Amino acid sequence: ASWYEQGILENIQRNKLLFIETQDGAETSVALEKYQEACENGRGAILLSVARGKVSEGIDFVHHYGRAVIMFGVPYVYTQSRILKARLEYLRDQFQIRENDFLTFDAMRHAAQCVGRAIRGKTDYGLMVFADKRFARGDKRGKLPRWIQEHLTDANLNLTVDEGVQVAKYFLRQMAQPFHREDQLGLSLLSLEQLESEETLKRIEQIAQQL
Amino acid sequence: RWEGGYERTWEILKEEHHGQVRLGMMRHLYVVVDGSRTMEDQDLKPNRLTCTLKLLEYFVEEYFDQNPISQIGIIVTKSKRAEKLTELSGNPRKHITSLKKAVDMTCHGEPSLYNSLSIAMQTLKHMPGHTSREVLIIFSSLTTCDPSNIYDLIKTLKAAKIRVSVIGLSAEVRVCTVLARETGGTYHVILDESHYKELLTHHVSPPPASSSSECSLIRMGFPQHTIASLSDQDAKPSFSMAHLDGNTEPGLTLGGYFCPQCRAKYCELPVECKICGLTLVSAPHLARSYHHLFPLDAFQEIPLEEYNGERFCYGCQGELKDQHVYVCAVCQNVFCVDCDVFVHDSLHCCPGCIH
Amino acid sequence: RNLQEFLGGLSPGVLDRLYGHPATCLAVFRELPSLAKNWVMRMLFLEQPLPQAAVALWVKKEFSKAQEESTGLLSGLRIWHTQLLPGGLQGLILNPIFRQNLRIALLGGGKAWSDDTSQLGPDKHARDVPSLDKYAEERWEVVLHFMVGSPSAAVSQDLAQLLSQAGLMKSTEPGEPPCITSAGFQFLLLDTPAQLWYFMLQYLQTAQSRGMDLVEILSFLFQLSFSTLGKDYSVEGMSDSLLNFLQHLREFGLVFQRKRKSRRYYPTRLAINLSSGVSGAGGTVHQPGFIVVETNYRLYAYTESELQIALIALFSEMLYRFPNMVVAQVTRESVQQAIASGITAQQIIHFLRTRAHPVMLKQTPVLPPTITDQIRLWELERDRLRFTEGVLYNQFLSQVDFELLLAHARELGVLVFENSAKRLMVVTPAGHSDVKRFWKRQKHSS
Amino acid sequence: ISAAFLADVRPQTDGCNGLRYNLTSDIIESIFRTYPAVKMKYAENVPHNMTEKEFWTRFFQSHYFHRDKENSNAAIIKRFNHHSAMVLAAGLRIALNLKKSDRYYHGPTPIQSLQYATSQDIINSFQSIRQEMEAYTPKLTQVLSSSAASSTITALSPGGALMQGGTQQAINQMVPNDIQSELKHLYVAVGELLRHFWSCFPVNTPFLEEKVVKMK
Amino acid sequence: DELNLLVIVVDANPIWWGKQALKESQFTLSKCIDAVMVLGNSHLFMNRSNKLAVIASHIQESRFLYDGKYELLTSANEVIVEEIKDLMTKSDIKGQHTETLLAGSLAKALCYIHRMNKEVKDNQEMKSRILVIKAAEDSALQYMNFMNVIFAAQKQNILIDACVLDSDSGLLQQACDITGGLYLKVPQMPSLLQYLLWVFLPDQDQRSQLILPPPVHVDYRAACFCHRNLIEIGYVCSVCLSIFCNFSPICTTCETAFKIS
Ligand SMILES: [Zn+2]
Ligand SMILES: [Zn+2]
Ligand SMILES: [Zn+2]
Ligand SMILES: [Zn+2]
Ligand SMILES: [Zn+2]
Repeated sequence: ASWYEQGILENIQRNKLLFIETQDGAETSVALEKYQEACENGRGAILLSVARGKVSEGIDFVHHYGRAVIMFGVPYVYTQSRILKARLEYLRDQFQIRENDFLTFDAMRHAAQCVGRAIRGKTDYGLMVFADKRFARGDKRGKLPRWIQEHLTDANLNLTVDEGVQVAKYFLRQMAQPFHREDQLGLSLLSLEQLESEETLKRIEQIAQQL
Repeated sequence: RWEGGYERTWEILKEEHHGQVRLGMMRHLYVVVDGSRTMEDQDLKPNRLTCTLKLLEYFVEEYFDQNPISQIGIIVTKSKRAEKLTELSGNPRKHITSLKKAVDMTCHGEPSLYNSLSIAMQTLKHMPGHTSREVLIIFSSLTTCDPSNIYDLIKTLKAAKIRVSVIGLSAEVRVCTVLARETGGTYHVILDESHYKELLTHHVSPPPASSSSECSLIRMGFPQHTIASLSDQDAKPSFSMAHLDGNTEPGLTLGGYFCPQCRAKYCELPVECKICGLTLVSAPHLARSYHHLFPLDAFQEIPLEEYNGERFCYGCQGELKDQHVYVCAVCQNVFCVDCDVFVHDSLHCCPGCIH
Repeated sequence: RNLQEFLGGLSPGVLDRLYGHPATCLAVFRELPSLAKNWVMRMLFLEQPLPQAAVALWVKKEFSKAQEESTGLLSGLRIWHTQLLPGGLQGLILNPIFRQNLRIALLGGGKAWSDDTSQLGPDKHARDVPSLDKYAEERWEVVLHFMVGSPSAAVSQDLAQLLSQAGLMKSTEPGEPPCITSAGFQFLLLDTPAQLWYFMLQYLQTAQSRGMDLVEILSFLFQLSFSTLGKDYSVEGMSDSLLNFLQHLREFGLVFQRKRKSRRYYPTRLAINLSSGVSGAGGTVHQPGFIVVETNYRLYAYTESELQIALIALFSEMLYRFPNMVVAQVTRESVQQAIASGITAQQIIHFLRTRAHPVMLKQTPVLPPTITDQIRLWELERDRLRFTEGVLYNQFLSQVDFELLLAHARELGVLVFENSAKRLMVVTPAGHSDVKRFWKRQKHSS
Repeated sequence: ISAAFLADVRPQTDGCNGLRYNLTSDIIESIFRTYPAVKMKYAENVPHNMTEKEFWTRFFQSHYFHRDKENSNAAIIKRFNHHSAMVLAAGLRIALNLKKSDRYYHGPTPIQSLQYATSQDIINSFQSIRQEMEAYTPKLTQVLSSSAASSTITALSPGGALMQGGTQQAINQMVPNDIQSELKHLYVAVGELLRHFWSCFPVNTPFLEEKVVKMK
Repeated sequence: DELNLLVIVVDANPIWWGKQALKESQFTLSKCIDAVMVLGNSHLFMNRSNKLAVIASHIQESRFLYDGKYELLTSANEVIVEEIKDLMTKSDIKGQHTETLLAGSLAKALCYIHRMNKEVKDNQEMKSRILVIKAAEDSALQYMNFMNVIFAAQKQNILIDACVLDSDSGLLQQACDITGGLYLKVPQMPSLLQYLLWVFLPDQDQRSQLILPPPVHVDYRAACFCHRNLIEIGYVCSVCLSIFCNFSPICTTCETAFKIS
């Protein structure tokens, strides 16, 4: 509503079509279908959902569907629910787990669920944006999946809008270049002969870590 | 709470040819250029429009240099409409003039890929099957408006055997990628001005001929430069047919080129005769693409220290001081970096092989 | 004045004598225009005169003016000459001596000017090209310091006599160093090749004063022009006048010679480019710019030689003198003082552009345009008052008489200013007598 | 169809109370395609119930255009989704191995006058020059002569053999400009007629015979 | 900053010059060498920035040739005389190859020009032109290589001037027409030097103002590969661009059948 009143959302609609989900799943499915059709019709379609909505639960994105995923802040659960408070108290009294730590873990799990569905393989590349200064916190940042946290370069930590746009342009241009599956051989893809190499087996063993 | 202390005292301290396969001997290339608001962006200095059109002029010059028997058409998509900026012809001067005029255009609206593709297909509908139909599209904006379903147009183009290649500017488009893959063309993304020039140079070379490509024995004529002397009684000045098409009064030339099939007079070659449809070409024009028939294979690179032989280049007699030495496969000569680059790029022939 | 301008004003005999030197012919051909070069090459083996119409038909109609310029230059230099071709035609034929010497130089034959100085073998005290260049710089630095008047520069008296004859420095009081005039200041503000060229032109204009053969000196200079830098040549084979001129050049630093009795001499790059004058040497690798100009009209010099310090102080107020830095300020007072001394604004601007620091070279303008414009305005301030002495005629009773007298004055070329509306005019005092006599005679005829 | 037909198109305010609508038909058609309700209202009201300008003023003043709190946010979201859905709905409504490469060695160039010399004696002649220029000295006088120079000048002189032909005649002034324009028109007409004639050729159907006869 | 380069290629075919010597004509190989050396000396004489490159075109290979007279000119003449004598005295006919390696010499000259241009500083522009003298007969097998050299020269925009002595060559005419160079056959060989000075010596800017003989008319007829006869209109192959006078179902060169239904 504030975007519409300010008029900024009008230019956003001018650039790409806008689709916003509602509480009714019947019309939400139609909106998602329209978004997918627009994305397959060459016209920009933008989806605005919640981390607890149906989109984050059972919707999967193809490479051309998960190009850009932006999380607006850490999705902390509404604390006014006494059920949540009682559960936090019980966990603290039975597992010595602080309520703030559990809330941060749940919010980071929801964020990773929302963003982790934008990649479908090596040939799939997508953009991840976290528009919040709170993610810069070490405790909050450390609660990210290892395969995602490892690629989280510190040079991208707490950027601005223009810097984020420039980095997105660079990443898109670099990753939109033509690529061959033969290049993946020996580095990220293994053939039948590469499996028999003992050095490859040692590298595979070093890849995984147990905790 | 950073006001507690701040000092910089410590800062003050002392310190790519394919196989021997059939290619595009006959080409009918159409260029699609975006004219949306995104062309005003300054990704390429000074803006996308000026650099893009300068590189387009360079591409046209190189394409006419390497493909004398090809055709160039220019289509500009602006305000969700398609405009045939330049007629499909082989004249480089007209194309350069049109591009220079379009340099000072206005970039507004959104691109209309569907309309431009439909217009190109309509123009290329009447073209013979043996001639290759090639489409180049410049896509600045990432969104386009189509009055109808584009997939039906994609199927129609696939049935029409038309090659479509798209060189995007911002990022990869899934729809454009699918269209290029189905049409047999290649999709590329611009990294910078140098990358754009490299992509244009790569696209200058004819694409390999597919299985569906036809093989017909086309008939062509090669008229001489008939020049009439006013001293002789057989001097008949006549206006050129091509010059008649312009609003300016054609120049009454004493001689020129006359069509052997219908005595049509033209002052420019290689230009296909408009009357009988005969393609009036010249012997150098045909031989201008012979280098594609026999590409120059890359020479073996052996460093100077590991090469115990002549210290002077075989091509320029220069002393071999480079860290790398290029040796031919056939005659096993010695070529420096400059000579090897020039031969592979321009000469396409080895002097020792000629000997 | 370029080389050809001085050559074109020479007598026919001097030109004919110079034509006997193949090196002189080579230099003359090199100094000709491209069309003139083509014409000379065409006529190199032509033993018959060429009709003028046939020569004129070679060039385009549009390039006739350029063709006429080349023809006039060739005629003035006496490279060719006109002959009464049989049948009334006026053929054009090259100078036989000039043509023969050109053929000798190009096709071969004749005799070498230098007798292969390798006969003496390698030089025991041979120098290096950088050393020769530095010595050439040092000698001219000494000459300039002496012109300034610093006691550190002591030169021969006859060298100062040349300057006195040149008019750069006038010896108003004998015994004391001469005071350098405005012409001397203009000479100092010129670039070093320009200074050398002007000095040599002045020497040539008074060459007959020393009893030195002009033809021999010019031919020797031309031979030195094509000489190889870092290579010695034979002193022997030259007249005593030529030996004295060579010693003078050694005093100038253009020629290196360890001892006056030495049989070897090394020409320098300055002497090589001396014949070309100011042009030709477009790639002069001079000293790096040490002068930095700031928007507050402040100059910072990374120099220590007193010559540049004096040059800067000629038109600026010195502020600080560091061991490796000199800080001065550009002021209107100093600029006006320099202008009163005879210094023009363009000389200062060109000199500052020559000494432009590499940091300032990064800017698209070499110097701040505002500073240059301020200097130009200061220069224009001095000549606001225009003084022109003359005689005023203002008592014209008839317009016809005024028009007639004005026409007569313009015929005489003595008119200074005219005012037809008020029937007023100004004439030169020298031409006043003639106009007065004409006016009186007109009344007498009336 | 672009979604900017509403946001970018605004009531233009001039200097002194001027409502420069600039109601181009292109924008009206886009609105009708996106909003069939507007077309229905126009059909049921214009020009009987209300004028077109009055209808546009009502639309500007209605809540339909000025959509601008949970109910308001839901209404805005529904309007945007409906607009997007309507826009989407209306958007639809061979390896080569040559045999004889020597043809490229001697291409369109016809058979030349390549003549082979005599038998081994030629080698002896090859020896002669080899012995002739083995002891060679440069020469200067023998290069050119005055007679040869005069002959070369005469050949290069205007009107000579080398100076082929000369000046020509101004054909432009000989033919009047009106006659030139008439000739251009006749050339264009004849060229078009002959292009139509040759278009039928080659004649593969009986209809082409009649068409060519009519063209003749 | 105007650097004018005049590359001279000399047809050093021993057969033609030996035949000419047998004819006992007034003009010999010595006169040709003297004329070439004089022309190069004049080219270097007209300006310091001018540069000269001389390459000898011989059947065996292409040879890079380069007292009151100028030191540099004398040194250049001595080097040229030494190189030509070394080539000719060691030029032994071993094989039936009679046509001179014209294409290889042109390629080497182009490589030398490219190397010089790379070595040329950005402060100066190096204008380049090539003059070639034709004495023996033309080469047919070098046609494709000659055309490739022509295209590269036109791409680099280098003038190519041809000086025919005895046998005309339409290939040289086409090269001069395309590259913009000058083609002319010298009728009097002893006068040849003047033809070099009067016509070929001036640069293209100088040639513009000077009035020069009109260029020779050049035709572009084609030979029909089935019989190598000149034709006006021919059937061009869409696969290998082979030209045939009569319609054929299968091309002889590319071995591809013409699928015309
Ligand atoms: Zn025709
Ligand atoms: Zn090389
Ligand atoms: Zn090779
Ligand atoms: Zn074929
Ligand atoms: Zn045939």
